[PDB]
Amino acid sequence: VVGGTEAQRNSWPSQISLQYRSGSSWAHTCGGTLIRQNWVMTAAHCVDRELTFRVVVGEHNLNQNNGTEQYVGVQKIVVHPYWNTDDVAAGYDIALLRLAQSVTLNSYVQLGVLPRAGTILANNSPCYITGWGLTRTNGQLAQTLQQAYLPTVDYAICSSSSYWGSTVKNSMVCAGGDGVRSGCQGDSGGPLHCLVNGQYAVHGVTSFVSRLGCNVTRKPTVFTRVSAYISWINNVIASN
Ligand code: NA
Repeated sequence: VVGGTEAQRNSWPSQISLQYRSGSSWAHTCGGTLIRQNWVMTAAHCVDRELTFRVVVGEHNLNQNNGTEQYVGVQKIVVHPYWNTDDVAAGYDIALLRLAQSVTLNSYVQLGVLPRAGTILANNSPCYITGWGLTRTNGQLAQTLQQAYLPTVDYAICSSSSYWGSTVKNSMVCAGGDGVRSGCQGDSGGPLHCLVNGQYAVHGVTSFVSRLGCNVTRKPTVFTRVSAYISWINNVIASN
Protein backbone atom coordinates (compact mmCIF):
# COMPACT_ATOMS: atom_id res chain seq x y z
CA VAL A 1 0.00 0.00 0.00
CA VAL A 2 1.45 3.31 -1.13
CA GLY A 3 0.68 6.30 1.06
CA GLY A 4 -0.76 4.29 3.84
CA THR A 5 -0.64 4.48 7.59
CA GLU A 6 -0.08 1.64 10.08
CA ALA A 7 -3.31 -0.13 10.94
CA GLN A 8 -4.34 -0.69 14.53
CA ARG A 9 -3.82 -4.40 15.32
CA ASN A 10 -7.48 -5.16 15.76
CA SER A 11 -8.97 -3.02 12.98
CA TRP A 12 -9.14 -5.54 10.12
CA PRO A 13 -9.47 -9.03 11.62
CA SER A 14 -10.48 -10.75 8.35
CA GLN A 15 -7.18 -9.87 6.64
CA ILE A 16 -4.84 -12.74 5.84
CA SER A 17 -1.25 -13.09 4.57
CA LEU A 18 -0.79 -15.74 1.87
CA GLN A 19 2.82 -16.98 1.99
CA TYR A 20 4.91 -19.41 -0.03
CA ARG A 21 7.75 -21.63 1.00
CA SER A 22 11.02 -20.06 -0.05
CA GLY A 23 13.83 -22.46 0.91
CA SER A 24 13.90 -22.77 4.72
CA SER A 25 11.54 -19.86 5.21
CA TRP A 26 8.23 -18.48 4.15
CA ALA A 27 7.60 -15.25 2.31
CA HIS A 28 4.50 -13.08 1.94
CA THR A 29 3.16 -12.95 -1.54
CA CYS A 30 -0.33 -11.54 -1.31
CA GLY A 31 -3.38 -10.82 0.74
CA GLY A 32 -6.82 -12.30 1.16
CA THR A 33 -9.92 -12.33 3.27
CA LEU A 34 -11.13 -15.02 5.63
CA ILE A 35 -14.78 -15.72 4.66
CA ARG A 36 -15.44 -19.00 6.56
CA GLN A 37 -13.43 -20.65 9.28
CA ASN A 38 -11.88 -22.82 6.65
CA TRP A 39 -12.10 -20.72 3.49
CA VAL A 40 -10.14 -17.73 2.17
CA MET A 41 -10.92 -15.47 -0.77
CA THR A 42 -8.04 -14.02 -2.78
CA ALA A 43 -7.20 -13.08 -6.41
CA ALA A 44 -6.73 -15.80 -9.04
CA HIS A 45 -3.46 -14.28 -10.28
CA CYS A 46 -1.97 -14.85 -6.72
CA VAL A 47 -2.18 -18.59 -7.08
CA ASP A 48 -1.07 -18.81 -10.70
CA ARG A 49 2.33 -20.22 -9.68
CA GLU A 50 2.82 -23.80 -8.64
CA LEU A 51 4.06 -22.96 -5.11
CA THR A 52 3.48 -24.42 -1.64
CA PHE A 53 1.19 -21.92 0.15
CA ARG A 54 0.14 -21.28 3.71
CA VAL A 55 -2.24 -18.81 5.18
CA VAL A 56 -1.49 -16.72 8.24
CA VAL A 57 -4.35 -15.17 10.17
CA GLY A 58 -4.05 -12.75 13.06
CA GLU A 59 -0.85 -11.34 11.54
CA HIS A 60 0.26 -7.71 12.08
CA ASN A 61 4.03 -7.55 11.71
CA LEU A 62 5.53 -9.92 9.15
CA ASN A 63 8.99 -9.73 10.70
CA GLN A 64 8.18 -10.10 14.44
CA ASN A 65 6.12 -12.45 16.66
CA ASN A 66 2.83 -10.75 17.52
CA GLY A 67 1.51 -13.50 19.76
CA THR A 68 -1.73 -13.75 17.75
CA GLU A 69 -0.85 -15.65 14.58
CA GLN A 70 -2.38 -18.94 13.47
CA TYR A 71 -0.67 -20.67 10.59
CA VAL A 72 -2.64 -23.03 8.34
CA GLY A 73 -1.87 -24.97 5.19
CA VAL A 74 -3.89 -24.66 1.99
CA GLN A 75 -5.65 -27.88 1.09
CA LYS A 76 -7.52 -26.98 -2.14
CA ILE A 77 -7.48 -24.06 -4.54
CA VAL A 78 -10.60 -23.20 -6.57
CA VAL A 79 -9.99 -20.55 -9.20
CA HIS A 80 -12.88 -19.02 -11.11
CA PRO A 81 -13.34 -21.18 -14.13
CA TYR A 82 -13.36 -18.21 -16.60
CA TRP A 83 -10.05 -16.81 -15.26
CA ASN A 84 -7.40 -16.45 -17.94
CA THR A 85 -3.96 -15.53 -16.67
CA ASP A 86 -2.74 -13.56 -19.67
CA ASP A 87 -5.91 -11.36 -19.67
CA VAL A 88 -6.36 -9.85 -16.19
CA ALA A 89 -8.55 -7.12 -17.75
CA ALA A 90 -11.20 -9.72 -18.80
CA GLY A 91 -11.95 -10.17 -15.14
CA TYR A 92 -12.86 -13.20 -13.12
CA ASP A 93 -9.76 -12.48 -10.95
CA ILE A 94 -10.96 -14.42 -7.89
CA ALA A 95 -10.08 -17.71 -6.17
CA LEU A 96 -11.15 -19.51 -3.04
CA LEU A 97 -8.77 -21.48 -0.85
CA ARG A 98 -9.92 -24.26 1.48
CA LEU A 99 -7.78 -24.42 4.58
CA ALA A 100 -6.44 -27.70 6.07
CA GLN A 101 -7.85 -26.78 9.47
CA SER A 102 -10.46 -24.33 10.65
CA VAL A 103 -9.11 -21.28 12.37
CA THR A 104 -10.30 -20.06 15.74
CA LEU A 105 -12.08 -16.70 15.91
CA ASN A 106 -11.09 -13.95 18.39
CA SER A 107 -10.56 -10.20 18.30
CA TYR A 108 -7.71 -10.61 15.76
CA VAL A 109 -9.42 -13.29 13.59
CA GLN A 110 -12.96 -12.72 12.21
CA LEU A 111 -14.88 -13.58 9.08
CA GLY A 112 -15.13 -10.89 6.44
CA VAL A 113 -18.64 -9.73 5.75
CA LEU A 114 -19.54 -9.66 2.10
CA PRO A 115 -21.99 -7.32 0.45
CA ARG A 116 -25.36 -8.30 -0.84
CA ALA A 117 -25.36 -9.51 -4.46
CA GLY A 118 -25.54 -6.78 -7.03
CA THR A 119 -24.52 -3.99 -4.71
CA ILE A 120 -22.69 -1.08 -6.43
CA LEU A 121 -20.98 1.73 -4.52
CA ALA A 122 -21.88 5.33 -5.42
CA ASN A 123 -19.06 7.48 -6.78
CA ASN A 124 -16.73 8.79 -4.11
CA SER A 125 -17.70 6.21 -1.45
CA PRO A 126 -15.32 5.93 1.55
CA CYS A 127 -13.13 2.82 1.47
CA TYR A 128 -9.88 1.50 2.86
CA ILE A 129 -7.36 -0.78 1.20
CA THR A 130 -5.27 -2.90 3.60
CA GLY A 131 -2.17 -4.97 3.17
CA TRP A 132 1.57 -5.53 3.37
CA GLY A 133 2.44 -4.66 -0.18
CA LEU A 134 5.16 -2.34 -1.41
CA THR A 135 5.22 1.05 0.20
CA ARG A 136 6.54 2.72 -2.98
CA THR A 137 6.65 1.79 -6.64
CA ASN A 138 9.59 -0.61 -7.02
CA GLY A 139 10.04 -0.49 -3.22
CA GLN A 140 9.92 -3.10 -0.41
CA LEU A 141 7.06 -4.77 1.44
CA ALA A 142 5.78 -3.20 4.58
CA GLN A 143 6.63 -4.79 7.90
CA THR A 144 3.37 -3.85 9.59
CA LEU A 145 -0.10 -4.00 8.08
CA GLN A 146 -0.95 -0.74 6.33
CA GLN A 147 -4.21 0.94 5.44
CA ALA A 148 -4.99 3.70 2.94
CA TYR A 149 -8.15 5.70 2.32
CA LEU A 150 -9.23 5.25 -1.33
CA PRO A 151 -12.63 6.66 -2.33
CA THR A 152 -14.43 4.83 -5.14
CA VAL A 153 -14.45 5.95 -8.73
CA ASP A 154 -17.62 4.89 -10.50
CA TYR A 155 -17.70 2.89 -13.73
CA ALA A 156 -18.75 5.84 -15.93
CA ILE A 157 -15.65 7.71 -14.90
CA CYS A 158 -13.23 4.81 -14.58
CA SER A 159 -14.08 3.51 -18.00
CA SER A 160 -13.57 6.91 -19.63
CA SER A 161 -10.62 7.50 -21.94
CA SER A 162 -8.36 9.41 -19.58
CA TYR A 163 -8.81 6.76 -16.87
CA TRP A 164 -8.86 3.07 -17.76
CA GLY A 165 -11.07 3.00 -20.86
CA SER A 166 -12.27 -0.39 -21.95
CA THR A 167 -9.88 -2.22 -19.62
CA VAL A 168 -12.31 -1.71 -16.73
CA LYS A 169 -15.44 -3.90 -16.74
CA ASN A 170 -18.63 -3.62 -14.71
CA SER A 171 -17.47 -6.72 -12.71
CA MET A 172 -14.75 -4.49 -11.22
CA VAL A 173 -14.59 -1.61 -8.72
CA CYS A 174 -12.02 1.22 -8.98
CA ALA A 175 -10.81 3.27 -6.12
CA GLY A 176 -8.20 5.95 -5.56
CA GLY A 177 -6.33 7.52 -8.51
CA ASP A 178 -5.21 10.71 -6.62
CA GLY A 179 -1.54 9.98 -7.34
CA VAL A 180 -0.53 9.66 -3.69
CA ARG A 181 -2.37 6.58 -2.39
CA SER A 182 -2.91 3.23 -3.97
CA GLY A 183 -2.46 -0.50 -3.97
CA CYS A 184 0.91 -1.95 -4.98
CA GLN A 185 2.61 -5.32 -5.51
CA GLY A 186 1.97 -7.67 -2.58
CA ASP A 187 -1.45 -6.14 -1.93
CA SER A 188 -3.13 -8.34 -4.61
CA GLY A 189 -5.82 -10.48 -3.33
CA GLY A 190 -6.49 -8.36 -0.35
CA PRO A 191 -9.61 -6.49 0.62
CA LEU A 192 -11.18 -3.22 -0.20
CA HIS A 193 -13.29 -2.41 2.86
CA CYS A 194 -16.16 0.01 2.39
CA LEU A 195 -18.42 1.49 5.03
CA VAL A 196 -22.05 1.03 4.14
CA ASN A 197 -24.97 1.59 6.57
CA GLY A 198 -22.50 1.77 9.39
CA GLN A 199 -20.75 -1.55 8.78
CA TYR A 200 -17.49 -2.26 6.87
CA ALA A 201 -17.91 -4.94 4.23
CA VAL A 202 -15.41 -6.32 1.77
CA HIS A 203 -16.46 -5.00 -1.64
CA GLY A 204 -13.29 -5.62 -3.58
CA VAL A 205 -10.42 -8.09 -4.08
CA THR A 206 -7.32 -6.22 -5.22
CA SER A 207 -6.59 -7.12 -8.88
CA PHE A 208 -4.32 -4.68 -10.74
CA VAL A 209 -2.61 -1.33 -11.00
CA SER A 210 -0.97 0.60 -13.82
CA ARG A 211 2.32 -0.68 -15.25
CA LEU A 212 3.41 3.00 -15.17
CA GLY A 213 3.44 2.78 -11.39
CA CYS A 214 1.25 2.06 -8.40
CA ASN A 215 0.22 5.61 -7.53
CA VAL A 216 -0.50 7.24 -10.87
CA THR A 217 -3.12 9.98 -11.32
CA ARG A 218 -6.26 8.76 -13.10
CA LYS A 219 -5.23 5.14 -12.85
CA PRO A 220 -7.15 4.06 -9.78
CA THR A 221 -6.44 0.62 -8.27
CA VAL A 222 -8.78 -1.97 -9.80
CA PHE A 223 -10.52 -4.56 -7.73
CA THR A 224 -12.70 -7.56 -8.51
CA ARG A 225 -16.21 -6.59 -7.39
CA VAL A 226 -17.15 -9.20 -4.81
CA SER A 227 -20.91 -8.50 -5.14
CA ALA A 228 -20.75 -9.86 -8.71
CA TYR A 229 -19.57 -13.26 -7.39
CA ILE A 230 -21.76 -14.01 -4.34
CA SER A 231 -23.51 -16.97 -6.12
CA TRP A 232 -20.24 -18.35 -7.32
CA ILE A 233 -18.72 -18.20 -3.85
CA ASN A 234 -21.74 -19.85 -2.28
CA ASN A 235 -21.78 -22.57 -4.93
CA VAL A 236 -18.16 -23.43 -4.38
CA ILE A 237 -18.40 -23.57 -0.65
CA ALA A 238 -21.55 -25.71 -0.72
CA SER A 239 -20.05 -28.17 -3.23
CA ASN A 240 -16.76 -28.66 -1.33
NA1 NA B 1 4.12 -11.62 13.04
